[PDB]
Amino acid sequence: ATKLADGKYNIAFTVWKGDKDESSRMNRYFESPATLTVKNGKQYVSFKVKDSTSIKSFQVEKDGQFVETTVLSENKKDNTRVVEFEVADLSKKLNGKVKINIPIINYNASYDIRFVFDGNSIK
Ligand code: HEM
Repeated sequence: ATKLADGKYNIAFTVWKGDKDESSRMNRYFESPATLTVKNGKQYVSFKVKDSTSIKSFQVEKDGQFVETTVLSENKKDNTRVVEFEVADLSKKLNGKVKINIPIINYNASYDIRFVFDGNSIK
């Protein structure tokens, strides 16, 4: 009654900071709306990642464990990539962590972020 039947959908997301509720800078890197692919009731979120060379790690939590996202495809001419992960409950705010490395300025950082999916946006 409540599930999404198998299919390739769209869903809008916004990225929030790890411990604060504020738009996250990742909103200018992670592109919405994400693609949403359903197979056997396995909900898969996938989207484009720009400036992909500086986002050298991107993980979201899976079953208590922060797990590194699955790159589906890359574009080296763009300096972007396409990543995928599963989200079982899209109501809950998805936890994620990104490591940002910008070698020339010696910027090496690791941040907490969270994804907020808009259910009413599915199509
Ligand atoms: C691809 C390039 C960059 C990305 C993706 C990035 C991303 C982020 C993220 C996600 C955060 C914390 C979470 C948030 O604000 O939503 C953050 C914090 C911050 N960033 Fe960057 N950043 C980049 C480059 C830079 C550069 C070049 C500087 C300065 C030269 C900078 C200065 C800062 C500062 C001062 C903070 C606050 C740190 C704290 O209070 O803990 N960022 N960045």
